[PDB]
Amino acid sequence: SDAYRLKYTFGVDFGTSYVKYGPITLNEPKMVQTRGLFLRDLPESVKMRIPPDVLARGLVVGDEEVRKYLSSVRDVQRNLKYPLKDGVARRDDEEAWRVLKELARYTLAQFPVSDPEFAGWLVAVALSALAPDYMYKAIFDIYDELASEFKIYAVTILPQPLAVAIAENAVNCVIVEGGHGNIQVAPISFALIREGLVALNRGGAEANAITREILKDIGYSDIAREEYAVEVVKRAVGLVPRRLKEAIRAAKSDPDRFVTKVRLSPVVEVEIPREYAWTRFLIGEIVFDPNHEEIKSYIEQSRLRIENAVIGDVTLYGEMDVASAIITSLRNVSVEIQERVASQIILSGGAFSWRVPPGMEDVAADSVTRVKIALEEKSPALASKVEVRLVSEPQYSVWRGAVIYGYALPLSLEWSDTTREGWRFP
Amino acid sequence: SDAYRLKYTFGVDFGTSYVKYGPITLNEPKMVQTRGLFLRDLPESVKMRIPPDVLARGLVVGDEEVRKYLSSVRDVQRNLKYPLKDGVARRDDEEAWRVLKELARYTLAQFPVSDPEFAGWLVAVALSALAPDYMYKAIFDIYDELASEFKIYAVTILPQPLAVAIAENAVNCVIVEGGHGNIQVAPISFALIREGLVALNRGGAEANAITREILKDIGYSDIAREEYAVEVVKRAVGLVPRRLKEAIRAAKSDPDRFVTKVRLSPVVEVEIPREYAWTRFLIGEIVFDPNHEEIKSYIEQSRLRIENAVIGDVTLYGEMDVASAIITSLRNVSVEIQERVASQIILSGGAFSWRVPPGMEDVAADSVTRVKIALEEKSPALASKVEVRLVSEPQYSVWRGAVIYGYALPLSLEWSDTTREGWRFP
Ligand SMILES: Nc1ncnc2c1ncn2[C@@H]1O[C@H](COP(=O)(O)OP(=O)(O)O)[C@@H](O)[C@H]1O
Ligand SMILES: Nc1ncnc2c1ncn2[C@@H]1O[C@H](COP(=O)(O)OP(=O)(O)O)[C@@H](O)[C@H]1O
Repeated sequence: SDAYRLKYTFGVDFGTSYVKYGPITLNEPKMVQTRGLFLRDLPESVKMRIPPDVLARGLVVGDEEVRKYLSSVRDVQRNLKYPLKDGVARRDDEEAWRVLKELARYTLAQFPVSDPEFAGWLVAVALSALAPDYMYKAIFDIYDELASEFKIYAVTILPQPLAVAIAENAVNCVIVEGGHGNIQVAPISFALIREGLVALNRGGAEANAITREILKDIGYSDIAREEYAVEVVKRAVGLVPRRLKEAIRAAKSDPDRFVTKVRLSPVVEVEIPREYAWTRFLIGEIVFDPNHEEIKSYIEQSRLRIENAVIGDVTLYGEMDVASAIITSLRNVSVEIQERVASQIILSGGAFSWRVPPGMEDVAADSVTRVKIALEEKSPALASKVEVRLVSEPQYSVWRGAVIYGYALPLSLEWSDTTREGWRFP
Repeated sequence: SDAYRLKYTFGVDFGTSYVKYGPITLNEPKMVQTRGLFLRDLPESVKMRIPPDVLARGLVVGDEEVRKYLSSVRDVQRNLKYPLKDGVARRDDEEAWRVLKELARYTLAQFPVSDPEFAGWLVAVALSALAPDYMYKAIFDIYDELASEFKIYAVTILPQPLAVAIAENAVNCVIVEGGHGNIQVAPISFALIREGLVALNRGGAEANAITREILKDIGYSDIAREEYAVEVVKRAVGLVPRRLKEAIRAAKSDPDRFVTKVRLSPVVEVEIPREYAWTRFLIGEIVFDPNHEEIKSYIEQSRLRIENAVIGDVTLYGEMDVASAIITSLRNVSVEIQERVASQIILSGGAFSWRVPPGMEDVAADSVTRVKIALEEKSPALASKVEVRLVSEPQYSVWRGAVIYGYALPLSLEWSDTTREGWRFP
């Protein structure tokens, strides 16, 4: 069937923090935290308050559903599982797999269908470029099981940045995509150029980790130790320099211009003091650069530090650059194609979503800008030739891609373990 | 008709790398690679990107049409096809003929005609001397078919080096003509003296493969593995010695005068180091004389080797000299005739296109010179009496050759099977 294919195509982007899902039909994707809450470490008179089915699996998942069992916990550090801390789930790590399985279930679960025609979903799934083969068969297995519980006609799985490309509708480009734990920057010429893939071991999270170590310095060590806390602080105070060293001065001589405060809870309000307005920039710049003495100051001894990690063959570089990285990405393609591929730089993901506060264009930069700056800094030659833009709706990009890709990808194509594309059926 | 014949005569040189094509009217022929892209192994939302018409044949050709589907598949070995790798298409090799047909169509396709009078092209085709009878019947069959899609009045097929004779307008001469895969050297006295035909089994391609192995030694193994890169390197750094050992010693003792760097893509730039500037000469000299311990060093163990191949009756000699081959050619004609056939040495093909870097005539040599030199080396006798020149525009010679030949070659002359000359009509 076909018209069918415009109602009943189902898209599911994973990655780190949220999991965007929903039918081809939504104007936007629903959005769900990428964590599970485990049920063992818990008082009993609230285990009865829990339906017997949900008690079955040691797992609860949901934006509101986990929201409201958070206060009565024993080990919130042991009982809260984040698989895909790094876009990748540790091969054998069982809880991590289980979370994903319920994450997979929950999402499908939100859209039951009354239509008598419905004869299954067409599920498309977006995983990190970083994602190894075992992880594909894993995700394949999950959806395989879940067709006992729901009508699933077919399932496939393209990479995340590929989806952005399909989503943008740009055949040739380099796609740099930052989410929570890392930025995968990946060149596309109709498919993922897998040797040109660079990953950075730093994402939306160092932006928190700098926020968190700033709040302690202002003197809010209370709020600091709560993640939900630092997120909205950072999301709301965070700034990106045009050049940082120039920005710092501009705010040290005119604090007033840059001071801010934001209400977290009707009771709570965080003000960034005249004393510290200038750290607002370390929040933003650290996605893009981490090479300034001022950012080096909080890695001195302070909390979760900046380093390289290794997943597949691939090494996510702790320090490098978005710039140095997009170049290194380019040097790793066919000499033939570097022209048409450096043509088009597309920024997607949460971690690039920064805005300039009205009246601050002076020295604050949005990410498209911060990046172009970085290129002219590095290669006036390239920069000139390059068109860098950011997607509208950075979170939902990888989604829209997944859904178009799921739409037309004809049903005759079977998944051939090694072609790395095509439908599976159960 | 006649003024007709100056508008609508169509020229088609084949051979190994490029196919020069175009109406008699163009100052230069169009140029198009002698390969095809086979469509089975591909991304499917990117064959939605192809005409279903061109999805018809498993084949695309086009200098740009192939260019932009090249990143869609890594290790292009099997998905890319060069028929006439050696100037001949392997007899039954089905895909090689398949390419040829679409190559044949493509070329014609580029010149649509609006004129009411047009009632057919007058097509002339250049093939290697080397080209067996089946291949003439085959190429004849091709154009026979496409006359259903295009207005084709008549067709005929002359040898490559004979076209150069006609193009040069030299009744009596030896034509040495070199492309990618081989140099054919063939004596002309109104006709091509078929017993005088010698082929060298090496062309502009060894100058690449010396480049390729030179590149690895400098330490650019990445770049070396792409054809498009090596070509551009070769073409840009390659040198022809006056005498090689005299040239090496000249660049070992003064590297600076011989170092060079060259921009491949706005990112990559390949420098030939102070250390190796002398290998630039191995690029040049290899077309002409693969007999030096230095060139023998890379045949030692290294990649695609220098050997004898065997086509029709003819053996393409791996190791021989353009000078020794020129002699041997001569020794196979009428003793009566050797005088004014050796009178005139004509140099054609891209493979001879070498230029000397301003201020290097000192020790570097263009191919006219390098050959002349090789003759006074071998027959001081011969040399003196001989005038050796290079065509201007060596790429496009064979082509003007074919158009003049197709121009005046009376239409009453039918293509007989054994006379090996005349028109077919379809
Ligand atoms: N304005 C903003 N500036 C910087 N980062 C942001 C902003 N808004 C949201 N984020 C980041 O969004 C991230 C989560 O987004 P998401 O697209 O789900 O990435 P992933 O799927 O890799 O977890 C968090 O790192 C948070 O830091
Ligand atoms: N400057 C140059 N020096 C030497 N060879 C060149 C140069 N430019 C192009 N070529 C050569 O042109 C050759 C192809 O010539 P072509 O006339 O198409 O022969 P064929 O048709 O037999 O392939 C390639 O070997 C390439 O090396």
